[PDB]
Parts: sequence; structure tokens; C-alpha cells
Amino acid sequence: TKQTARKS
Amino acid sequence: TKQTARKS
Amino acid sequence: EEYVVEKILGKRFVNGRPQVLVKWSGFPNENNTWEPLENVGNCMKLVSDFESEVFRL
Amino acid sequence: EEYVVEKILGKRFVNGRPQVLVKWSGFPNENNTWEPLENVGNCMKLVSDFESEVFRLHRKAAA
Repeated sequence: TKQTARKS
Repeated sequence: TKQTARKS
Repeated sequence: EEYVVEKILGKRFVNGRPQVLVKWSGFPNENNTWEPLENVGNCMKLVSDFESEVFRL
Repeated sequence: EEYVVEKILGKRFVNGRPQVLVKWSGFPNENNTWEPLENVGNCMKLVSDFESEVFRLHRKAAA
């Protein structure tokens, strides 16, 4: 439930 | 990456 | 606790929430299941393929 | 390296492939990026929120 993502 | 998912 | 998915087949909303139709690897279509989008983060490649396909038409 | 995301703002297609507009946590709007759907596997809850919102608007328009 921890909201993460790769950047460009 | 292996493509996976949860069942529900 | 996660199973290998072979293909995403459809999208829909149930009671306001998005779901996708999952074809599992090593299972026939009779085992296909609608899963909440929340469940499907580890197969976003396949999700993407599916969304490309419907956009293509 | 993965960054905490605060909200999903938008969706678009670039050369046939889906992308979403990311508002990053602890970064102002000027740092917002369009990321491929492939990249947001770990913020699907937020993605789902965004999809629901879109659906709601569509349904407002159709009624």
C-alpha cells in the first residue's frame, strides 16, 4: 500500500 | 520482468 | 502469492472500480478471472499491450 | 530507484502506447512527468483512483 514509481 | 498478478 | 499472467483480455468497471480480465499462464480460459487493477501491478507490461490493442481500433 | 507518487493526473497515448501523468510526492507540479504504464506497477491504487475518476466523469457526461 506504499505508492511508488520509476522516473524518466 | 516476469509478468505476475494476484488472484481475487 | 502471485501467478504468472499470459494475457490481459478486457477492462471494465464494477461498482465504480476498474478491473481487468486475466488469462493465467498454464491455465485454460475457463480459469480466466476479473481482477481489480490494484492486483495487477506486476504485469503492467501486458496490461499496456492490451490497452495498445484497443487503442489501435 | 523508485519515487513515491502522490497522484495520477492524466493518461495519453504516445506512438500507440499508454502513459500516465505523475504528480510526485514532495515535488511541485513543475516536476510532473509522463511515464509509461509499464512504470507505475507500484502505484496502482493511485492509478485506480484516477481511472475511477475518469469513469465517473464519463458517466456524468452520458446521463
